[PDB]
Amino acid sequence: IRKEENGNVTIITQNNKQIRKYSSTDSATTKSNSKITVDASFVDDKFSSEMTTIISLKGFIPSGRKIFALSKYRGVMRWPIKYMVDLKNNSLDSSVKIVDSVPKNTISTKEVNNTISYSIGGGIDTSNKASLNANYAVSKSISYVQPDYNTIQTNDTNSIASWNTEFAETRDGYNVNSWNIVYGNQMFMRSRYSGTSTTNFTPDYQLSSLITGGFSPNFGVVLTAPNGTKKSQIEISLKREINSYHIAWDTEWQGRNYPDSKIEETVKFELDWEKHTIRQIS
Ligand SMILES: [Zn+2]
Ligand SMILES: [Zn+2]
Ligand SMILES: [Zn+2]
Repeated sequence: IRKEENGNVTIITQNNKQIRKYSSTDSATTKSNSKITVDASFVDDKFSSEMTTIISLKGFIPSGRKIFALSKYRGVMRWPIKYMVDLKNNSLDSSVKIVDSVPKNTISTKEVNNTISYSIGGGIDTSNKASLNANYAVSKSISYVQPDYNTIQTNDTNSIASWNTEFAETRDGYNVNSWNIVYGNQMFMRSRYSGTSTTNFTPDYQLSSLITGGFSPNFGVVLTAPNGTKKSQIEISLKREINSYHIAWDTEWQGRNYPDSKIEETVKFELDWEKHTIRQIS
């Protein structure tokens, strides 16, 4: 397959048949300083019965971690047990559809690599693997990291694709279910007999970057639309759940994780299928 560049246009030729790809990028910042970036690739394929747009979602959700002493004998580490991302298609009434998305099902690897491949005619192939060793007319790579976390697709329909990236288990084998009758839950406990109430949490170099910094998701969807479609809408929601991991000293440190708070923010984007643009609206 031959491809050639012309700014935001890629002319793709495969066996006498030619298609075009138009790129559009928009960025938005939320009230709580979460970041969302959408890369839309509008495909123009006269040999396909409909219009196809591939959307790459890249974001940053701050961990919101805080460490403070309740007293000399009780310390608290607030941390993001769960990150949630929704891409909602608001135009199913106009028969605009999400026809595929990645990641699929559940992914547990520290590094996530997905691939969205388009074939002339409309065909779509989605892989939870990396590529790009195949001769697809258009392939889009998706990649992010999630040390100590897992990602599950909780919704996968024409109307919505949803992902939960939730804490799984520490390297030492502790999770939110761990309970030792003496030391309680020790998932983020640096030691059982040392440190102060704000000094005895797992050092930063031994915590997931999702806890020390934040989550940098990269997810993907594919939308289709009837040939004449001018505009459609999507909504992207970023959600973070914070928990409070308490350590309390009796004659040793005892650990316990409590629920705390949830923050959800939503950004709206309009797709102009004629001008090949994606713009935040509202
Ligand atoms: Zn077009
Ligand atoms: Zn699927
Ligand atoms: Zn605008």
